[PDB]
Amino acid sequence: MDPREVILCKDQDGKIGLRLKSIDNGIFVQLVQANSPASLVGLRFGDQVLQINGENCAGWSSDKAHKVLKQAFGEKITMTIRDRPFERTITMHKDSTGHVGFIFKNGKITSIVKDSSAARNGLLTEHNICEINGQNVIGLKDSQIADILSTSGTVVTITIMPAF
Amino acid sequence: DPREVILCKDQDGKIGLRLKSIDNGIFVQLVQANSPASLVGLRFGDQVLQINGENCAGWSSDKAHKVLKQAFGEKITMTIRDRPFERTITMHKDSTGHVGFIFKNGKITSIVKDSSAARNGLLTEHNICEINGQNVIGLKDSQIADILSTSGTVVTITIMPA
Amino acid sequence: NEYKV
Amino acid sequence: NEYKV
Repeated sequence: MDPREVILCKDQDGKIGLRLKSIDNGIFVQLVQANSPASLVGLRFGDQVLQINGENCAGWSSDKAHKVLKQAFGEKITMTIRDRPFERTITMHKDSTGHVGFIFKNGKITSIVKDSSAARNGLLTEHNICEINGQNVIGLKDSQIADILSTSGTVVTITIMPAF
Repeated sequence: DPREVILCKDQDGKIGLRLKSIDNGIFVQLVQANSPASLVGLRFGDQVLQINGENCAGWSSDKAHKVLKQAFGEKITMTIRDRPFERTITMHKDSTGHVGFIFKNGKITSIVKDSSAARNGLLTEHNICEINGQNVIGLKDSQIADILSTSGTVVTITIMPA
Repeated sequence: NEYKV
Repeated sequence: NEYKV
């Protein structure tokens, strides 16, 4: 529940493989580039950035947050992170036809099927799917997500976050 | 896990409960004191999964209220997921007694620079639900400020997005 | 293109 | 009125 510190090194262009977004006067991770320093320290879509090099991110724009990272002195950058504060987990069971009972598009839940496991569990729409049975699905094509769900056993555990 | 409650209709047939549809779920929006709803511990932000053996998924506010009105007999059963959107943030007052945010109508609107709220990543567009475990939903802003002033130097606030 | 699951 | 706290 408490914030963790990460330490990362910037590449030649002052980059760490991170895009950030301003939400509700906080700063949140929006895109993590594959095999970047940011990926290595476990930063993920939805993680909140409290500080960059000890400076509070509160009220910063995303443009400002990126400028701070790019202009930071030295190679090493420290950030203080609160792990995905908006994340929740829902476990569903496939019915006799192998369905859990939702429709999604672009990795976002758009409808809940009547009287399904998703309905019983109170799955919400306008929520991004983050993980399915321990498989990160951020950045995957809908077909691969549908395939993960298809090959899943009966128990389907998803982590979701409001689309915010 | 969710929990089950059983409410008994009052004299008018009411239960002291107002609901709201959010993202095709149903959430508690207002709980009147000394009501059948308060007797079973319902709170602002609780998710209602089922009423009387019917899933609430996709129901409108309007539908949910009709259902509650026309429910037969005197016992209403619900399954509740406790405040799924709640988060708790702990702050520390500075030497002027301030934690570092601005609020209006129970909602945080600005975070003060160089404050405990800033340090701890307090967010705006969030409703203040509790202060040190004390419900403040439906209180006047002056009452909320009054409660903050007599909490300690360590102030834990429960919030949820608006 | 959406996916009912 | 807003409240600064």
